[PDB]
Amino acid sequence: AGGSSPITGLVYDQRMMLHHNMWDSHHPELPQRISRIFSRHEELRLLSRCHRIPARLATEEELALCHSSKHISIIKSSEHMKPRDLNRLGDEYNSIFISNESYTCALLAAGSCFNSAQAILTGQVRNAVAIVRPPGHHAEKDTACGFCFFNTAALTARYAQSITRESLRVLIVDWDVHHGNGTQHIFEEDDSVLYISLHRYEDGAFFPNSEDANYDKVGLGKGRGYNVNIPWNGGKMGDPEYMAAFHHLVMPIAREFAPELVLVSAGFDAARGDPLGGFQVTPEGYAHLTHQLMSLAAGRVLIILEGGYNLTSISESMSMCTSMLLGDSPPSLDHLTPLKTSATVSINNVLRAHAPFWSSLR
Ligand SMILES: O=C(NO)c1ccc(C[N+]2=c3ccccc3=[SH]c3cccnc32)cc1
Ligand SMILES: [K+]
Ligand SMILES: [K+]
Ligand SMILES: [Zn+2]
Repeated sequence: AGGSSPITGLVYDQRMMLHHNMWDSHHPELPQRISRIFSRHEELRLLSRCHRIPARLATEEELALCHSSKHISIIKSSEHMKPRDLNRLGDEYNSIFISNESYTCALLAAGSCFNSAQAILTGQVRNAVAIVRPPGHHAEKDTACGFCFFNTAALTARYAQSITRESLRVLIVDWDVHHGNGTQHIFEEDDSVLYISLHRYEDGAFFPNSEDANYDKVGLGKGRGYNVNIPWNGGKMGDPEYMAAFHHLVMPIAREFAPELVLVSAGFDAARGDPLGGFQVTPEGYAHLTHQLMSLAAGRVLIILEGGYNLTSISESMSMCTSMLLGDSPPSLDHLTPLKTSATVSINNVLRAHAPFWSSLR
């Protein structure tokens, strides 16, 4: 009564470390990714400031919100498979490794986010951070892809609608350096879930190597205008470019959409130091992206870990985000390189594509 200071949730469970690559212990999608981030939260005295949200398993019925019965069944069967067959099954997909613990970990990643979304939407917490693996955004309705088995962010959007209202407007912002092909396709015809992705594109030569990630992909049917791809070509982008895309595109569209819940597909592989992305976003940059998103949806933001492969970089970057969620003042941008010419070209292409659908851009 009379109001109270908002609460930030945090979910992290050591069981999700059990998923591993038994043939290549140096695969970039390391168990230590989540434990290193969690450990960094302890060092910075952030953990004791958060309300700890328990993990749980997703149910098979919940997985069916976005995935086919065949795909659920095949991944489910892998918990009991012998080593020879786990390799063959993983090799049936584009860049997937599987262990006997993989299925359970994917359930825990989804269920952790379901509990966090439920806590946000019932007012137990204002916002939350989800330190989960394996990632989700490359997972399609009928197939796994790119280290992802089930589409955690997409599943969380549908779960939120199931416990509130079907038309509940969910914004998913995907700032992982890779395009979230799976999230886009699930919602491509859906005007109740706005998907905005920023990603390295290089004319379709960057993973996942599909022209579906280009700016002219605006959605289908009633979903026209509700899929916003911001593709980067020719240059290692960093804080200046992401701040410009947010100023000119992400925030105007989002504010016009007026989301009631914000999910962040928060990969940190666009971070300085990341050997898969080649970009230059700093921890302070991620903090400012988080702070701008906190102005939406009455502050109902859920940050879901996706990719990010430099353990030091992801730990500092993700901890910067939680600090913002807790209400700390955003840090000053040390460096401020003039923006790249090619980032303006990309931004202007998206503007000319989405101006027919959004008055805030005209
Ligand atoms: O989910 C990601 N990030 O968040 C993600 C998903 C798939 C890939 C594919 N893959 C790999 C795959 C395994 C180990 C190292 C690499 S390097 C690379 C370069 C160019 C194309 N594919 C590549 C990469 C990243
Ligand atoms: K992305
Ligand atoms: K959409
Ligand atoms: Zn990625």
